[PDB]
Amino acid sequence: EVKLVESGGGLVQPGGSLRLACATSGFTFTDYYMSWVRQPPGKALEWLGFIRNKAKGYTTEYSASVKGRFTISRDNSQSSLYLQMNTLRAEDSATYYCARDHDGYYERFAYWGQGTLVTVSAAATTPPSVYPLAPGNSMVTLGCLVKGYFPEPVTVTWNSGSLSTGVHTFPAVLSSDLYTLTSSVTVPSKTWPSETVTCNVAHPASSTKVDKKIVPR
Amino acid sequence: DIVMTQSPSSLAVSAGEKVTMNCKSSQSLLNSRTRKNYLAWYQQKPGQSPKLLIYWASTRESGVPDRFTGSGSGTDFALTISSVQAEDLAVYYCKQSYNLRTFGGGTKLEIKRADAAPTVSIFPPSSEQLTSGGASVVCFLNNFYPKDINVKWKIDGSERANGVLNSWTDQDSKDSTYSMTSTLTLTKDEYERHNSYTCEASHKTSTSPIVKSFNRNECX
Ligand SMILES: C=CCO[C@]1(C(=O)O)C[C@@H](O[C@]2(C(=O)O)C[C@@H](O)[C@@H](O)[C@@H]([C@H](O)CO)O2)[C@@H](O)[C@@H]([C@H](O)CO)O1
Ligand SMILES: [Zn+2]
Ligand SMILES: [Zn+2]
Repeated sequence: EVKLVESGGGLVQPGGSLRLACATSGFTFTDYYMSWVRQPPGKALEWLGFIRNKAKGYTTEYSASVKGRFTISRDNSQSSLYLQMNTLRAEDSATYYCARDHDGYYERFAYWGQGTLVTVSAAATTPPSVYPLAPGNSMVTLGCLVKGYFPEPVTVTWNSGSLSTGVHTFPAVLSSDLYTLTSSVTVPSKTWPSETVTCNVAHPASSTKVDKKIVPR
Repeated sequence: DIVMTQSPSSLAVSAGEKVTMNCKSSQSLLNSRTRKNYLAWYQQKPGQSPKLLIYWASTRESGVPDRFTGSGSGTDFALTISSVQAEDLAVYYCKQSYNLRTFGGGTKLEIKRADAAPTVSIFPPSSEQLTSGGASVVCFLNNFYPKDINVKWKIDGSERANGVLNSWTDQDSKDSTYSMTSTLTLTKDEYERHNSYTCEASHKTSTSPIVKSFNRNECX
């Protein structure tokens, strides 16, 4: 199957540089143009540039917004794609996606990566504090509070992802240069506390991995 | 130098109803040589990557439901959903590839459903947090509609507005409801000076507020 995976995202100081990578598999890489697209949190997609395929000599083109500042390259020996970003500023804070572009016939971005989040800021990396949210009657709702971290993102799963439905993870809110979010999960009263419920939190920027078991007070 | 504009910016439609969204280009996208319009539509569900729905204006990508139809030519295009489903909640983007590529600004599609009252849950601070000198009280207001809702916090019966942060989820793709979290943060010192902590939710679904409370003396 076709796979596209971005990496290299994270925190970078205003004025600094950062290079993203996009690893692909499951298709003849050299046949395809490849594009980079970005998206500031809550805003529209923006096309940044592409690098053409073999038939077209692997030449590059850029949007006016980034031409002269961002550089796209590819490694055809490893089927990977790169975006070099220079002189970063706040407007560059965004999720960056690589996408499989033109193959000489089709006009479509048929495949996209999961994207990688870039934050341009002078604020320091801070790992989250993670606190269990236990109650105090048919369904029971539990939660985890993920407080005081920077930058985004963090991920919250429940029971290593085996608890999927009945979960709500609330968008982080920034206050005083630190983010806070929470996640709720609602399970049958019979399953808890008789069975264990655990939230798993990860904060990539600080390599933080946290398991917090929700125990009755 | 091709400007892409979409309308509406947003709208909401009930399940089963028709929807039309429009995409305008500042110049024709009709490639005279290949006889095709270089215009594609993408769907981005909450928290997901964009997914291809339509390309060449009207060609539906395999695996994309028949209810999605792309139409139009030249400078004007549309995406029509014949019978909206709850899972169709998303931002829809058009994109020209006639000259490099350019995305429109997007159309946010939300789903209209029957009003639903929130399920409210309150949670006292954890001992770990208190030990560290902080005190967060959390209230979840889950699965309600419409999105507009009010929360007020009461400490020993008196309202407090300071130190409260609110966060709504995007609409749910299966039941079309919204949820919200309200978090009241206090110092431990201040937290320990009062007993009753109350989270009050007022929503159009009732003239009586939904109230959840805990007393510190009862062990949070
Ligand atoms: C006379 C047109 C020739 O177009 C091609 C060709 O070989 O048919 C393809 C062109 O492709 C691009 C490009 O700029 O690389 C990307 C495509 O996705 C599309 O945007 C087209 C656009 O419709 C214009 O044709 O351009 C391009 O490679 C072109 C020449 O190599 C450079 O003009 O050749
Ligand atoms: Zn060129
Ligand atoms: Zn739910």
